[PDB]
Amino acid sequence: QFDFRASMHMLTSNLTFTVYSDLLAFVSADTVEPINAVAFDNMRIMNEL
Amino acid sequence: KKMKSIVEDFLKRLQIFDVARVPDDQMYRLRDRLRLLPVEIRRLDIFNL
Repeated sequence: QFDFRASMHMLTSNLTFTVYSDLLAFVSADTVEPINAVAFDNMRIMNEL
Repeated sequence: KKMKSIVEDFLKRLQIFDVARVPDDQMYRLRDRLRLLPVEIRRLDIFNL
């Protein structure tokens, strides 16, 4: 049978957040001009120029 | 500065060589064994000025 005392409850949550699914559109992304691209050793790959 | 243009012009101005049939690696190997040579004293004094 229905008892109001064992059935009333205060539920708690947040207010107005926003989930983000992509997580990598927030990274602005550029590159060195590829004639100046270097390796791990900071020497230029494609030395040949 | 990619130095294929200098050695390509170098084989242009020699009036014998079919320069469109000499590909990259020979042009760049002429670059490799051409900058081992000392500059003529005229153009060396010009570059010093």
